[PDB]
Amino acid sequence: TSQVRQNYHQDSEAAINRQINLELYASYVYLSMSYYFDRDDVALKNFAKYFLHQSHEEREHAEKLMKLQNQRGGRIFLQDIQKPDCDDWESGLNAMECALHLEKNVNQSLLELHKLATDKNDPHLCDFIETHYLNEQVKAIKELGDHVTNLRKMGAPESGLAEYLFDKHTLG
Amino acid sequence: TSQVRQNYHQDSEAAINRQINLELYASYVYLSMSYYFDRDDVALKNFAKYFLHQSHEEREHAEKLMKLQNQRGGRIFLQDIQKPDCDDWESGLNAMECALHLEKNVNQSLLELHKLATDKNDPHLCDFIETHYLNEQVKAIKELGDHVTNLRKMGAPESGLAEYLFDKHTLG
Amino acid sequence: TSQVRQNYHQDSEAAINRQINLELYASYVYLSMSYYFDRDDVALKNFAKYFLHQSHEEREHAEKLMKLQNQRGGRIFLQDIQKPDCDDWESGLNAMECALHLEKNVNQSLLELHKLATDKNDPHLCDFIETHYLNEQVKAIKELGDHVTNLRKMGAPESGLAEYLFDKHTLG
Amino acid sequence: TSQVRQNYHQDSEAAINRQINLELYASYVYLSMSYYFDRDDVALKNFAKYFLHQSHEEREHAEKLMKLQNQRGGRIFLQDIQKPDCDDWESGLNAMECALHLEKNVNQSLLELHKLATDKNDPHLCDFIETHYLNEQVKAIKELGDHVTNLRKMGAPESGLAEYLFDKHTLG
Amino acid sequence: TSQVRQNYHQDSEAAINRQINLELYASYVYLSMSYYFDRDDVALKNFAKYFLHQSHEEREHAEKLMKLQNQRGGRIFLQDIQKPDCDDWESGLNAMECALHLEKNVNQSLLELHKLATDKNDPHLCDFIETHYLNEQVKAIKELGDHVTNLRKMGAPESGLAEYLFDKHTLG
Amino acid sequence: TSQVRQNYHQDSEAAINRQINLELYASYVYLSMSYYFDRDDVALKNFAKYFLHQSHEEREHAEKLMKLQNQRGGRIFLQDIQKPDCDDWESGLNAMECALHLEKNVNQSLLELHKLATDKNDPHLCDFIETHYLNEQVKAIKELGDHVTNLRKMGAPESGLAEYLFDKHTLG
Repeated sequence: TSQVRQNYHQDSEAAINRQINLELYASYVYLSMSYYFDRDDVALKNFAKYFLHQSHEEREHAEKLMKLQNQRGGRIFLQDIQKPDCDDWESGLNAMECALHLEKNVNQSLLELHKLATDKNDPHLCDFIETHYLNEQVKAIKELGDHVTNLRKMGAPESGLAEYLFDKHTLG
Repeated sequence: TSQVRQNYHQDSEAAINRQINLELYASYVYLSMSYYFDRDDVALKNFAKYFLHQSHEEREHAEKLMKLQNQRGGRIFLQDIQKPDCDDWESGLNAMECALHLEKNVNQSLLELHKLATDKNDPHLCDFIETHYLNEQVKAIKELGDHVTNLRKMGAPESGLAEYLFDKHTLG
Repeated sequence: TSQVRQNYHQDSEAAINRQINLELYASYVYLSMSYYFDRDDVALKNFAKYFLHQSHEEREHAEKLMKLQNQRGGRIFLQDIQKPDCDDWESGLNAMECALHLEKNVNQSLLELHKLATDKNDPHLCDFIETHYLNEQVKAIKELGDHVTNLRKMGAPESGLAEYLFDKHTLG
Repeated sequence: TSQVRQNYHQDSEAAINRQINLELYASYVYLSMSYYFDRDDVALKNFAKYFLHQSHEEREHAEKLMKLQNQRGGRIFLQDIQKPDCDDWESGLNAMECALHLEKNVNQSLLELHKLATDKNDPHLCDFIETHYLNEQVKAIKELGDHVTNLRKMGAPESGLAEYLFDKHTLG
Repeated sequence: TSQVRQNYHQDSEAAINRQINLELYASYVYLSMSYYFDRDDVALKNFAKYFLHQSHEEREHAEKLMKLQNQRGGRIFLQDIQKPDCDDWESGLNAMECALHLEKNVNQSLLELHKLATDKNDPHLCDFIETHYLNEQVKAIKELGDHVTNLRKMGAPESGLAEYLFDKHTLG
Repeated sequence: TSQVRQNYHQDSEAAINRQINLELYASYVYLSMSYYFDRDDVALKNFAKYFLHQSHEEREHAEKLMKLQNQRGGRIFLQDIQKPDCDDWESGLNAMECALHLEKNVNQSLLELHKLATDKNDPHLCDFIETHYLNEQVKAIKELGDHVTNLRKMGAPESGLAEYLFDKHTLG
């Protein structure tokens, strides 16, 4: 047992490992989206740039948790990264939609994490999730919801002209 | 079939995809290595920083291949990222050795790739592999072989004073 | 025979001359395309600038081979520059398409030039074509394919509003 | 018929096309002369630079006429660029003499163009040739006439020393 | 056997040591020539300065192969440096001529080395020679040929005036 | 016989030629030592840097003598540079010691040279050697003697930890 562990539960340590692997998967999803728009038969250079940033930040969110797990005395245990369920992301609107579906599932895992931290009376882990992740998620779900609303009103995905300008005017 | 595909064989398009999953695997490995030294019961901050840089650079190498795939008209087909075969990396010298075994296996995959490109008479992919990857790998195999030599001559891993100073004096 | 000629085959010298005229022909073609868009009934200024640039760059590639011919001790023999097959390039999407066909035709010549050097065992003329032309050719083809995909997806050439905005947002 | 054409004759539109192709020919000859002095058995770097600049300026003159054609409502119709009559330019003097022979033939075609616009009562095309070309030619013919005088008096082409110092002291 | 050696053949390690000893021999030749022109009865400071630089660059070429050998796991085995075949370099034209004859013999050794790396399926050793040495030689052979041509047409070595202006106007 | 030779004895001239080949030998020796530590199984980058600078300096003293020889009307006659007696330099202490034995051998030669000049009554050759070589040698002998004392007292060569720190703290 670690010398720095204090009021850090076995259930809290296991759940963070599972969350580490979740962030890492989310990064592998955004990277998969990012370079689909890089294709010659897609060619939307600001969609590809938008999703390449999101994948870099999921990388960091996973790196912050593996700092936390070491900070409290727990032990990191990694798992396979499952590939994204899709290889072809259809369009820019379908891509923004599935990302919105991806950030709500990570939110749920986080609200369930914060929830275990309360049952365990772990207020630091409580305030660590509150500070670095919770508000960051709602800001992301709102941002994606704004992008999805803009594309649908502009005529996406049936109107190819609409996705072109949104790549230039909103993501540019 | 793509409109920009020219002199780009199906066997070359399949091998790049596998190589993408190989580099991403290597990135996940360094991420596992980097944060093992972040643990409170290991605590070598410049080993942890060393392998976190390598993971970002393998991330970027895989990102450079997905660009090429789209450049030549190919189609990216991703796969699961298998976890590293180890959760505990023992010591600092056992970590530099396992990265030296890693880079020589990726080098092999790049030579076999540079072969197939010669056989399919694809001298661009040949010159792509030569320019961005082959010499980068030899520079990495040589740098890891330099550290393992220094660590062993200092008394690693049995002497805890050795990996401390090497952390400070070479990796710092 | 020149004093500096070493390991430079007669067939290699002839094919370099044939590659010089082919570069100058492509320069002429981009010169035709450019001022077609300068016409008062076409009036797409950025399409006319984008193709002016590509003409000078073919002018510069042709000069780089003329420098090479004098380096290895060869002799430059010039030939007529045939006029481009078309005097009217229809639209902006037709023009981009014709450029994609052109650049793939030059690449084929460059790949057939690399094979001849490989047979002749001319490893410098090999690494010359590898370094200065092959990667450049793949980068131009990909860019003309990105454009054709965008113009097509915006409704070109049937929608005049699409070519206008692509003149402004992408090429501007 | 164009919407901008006004007081622009069919005989003047055709004559500008024939002038475009003559400038472009004068560009191909200076390019031909340029890299003849790049040859290892010639090796006169300032001659090669001198004639390379002349090649670019002919290129730019033909551009300006292609601009003019589109400005007045005409239509550009390109022809083959016939190769230079010589592949070997003998000496630095013979290259200056033949360049002087070239500019007077182009001058003749320009006066003949000026002349045709007069009978057409096309005063804008008259002043265009006057302002951009006619005085440019006379300065070029005179400077070319100055170099042929100097080279002849120094002892060219029978004294190779003479062509070397001119290449270093005048052209440098 | 070394811990970093991988796909590095015995014959290629032996050929590099023979190459190293050849580059160090070229350095001694340029150093010999350099201070010949420093002699009070020759007194060409810029010829002395030109060949001293070439002497420092051959040294650095030898240094880079000694770095390559250690990078790949091979070992450096050194041999005697044989003195130049000449102590008196006659004149400025005879020095540029024999330097030209030296660089084509070093060139051949490089092409025979690239030749060996390909039979062994060593693409890294291939591109290492390609990138650092092959194109550097062809430029040097062409430059030296340019000096040999310029000296001959000026009247060297029979005209002592000619070697003096070259010393000033080209090498200075 | 030279026009600028005055009070320069044939026995002095022959000795300078022998001293030139002795310095170049010393530069070759430091060239061997320096890339020994560059090896992946030695890997002391500062030991390698220390001896590379010593090789360039011995290269330079040999150039100052070649300048001297031409000044006094002497004629440089070069000889084969013998290879160093050893290809492997064992350790970092063994390399410092062998450098101390070399320098004292070069010193002995210079003292025998200063002597011979006094007997031929050449005070300028005396003051030359006095100024540029004698005081330099004693300083290098003392510096090398300081490095050998430190390494011995720190436990070299048996303690690999010693050679590493002295590589960092003294040579770094």
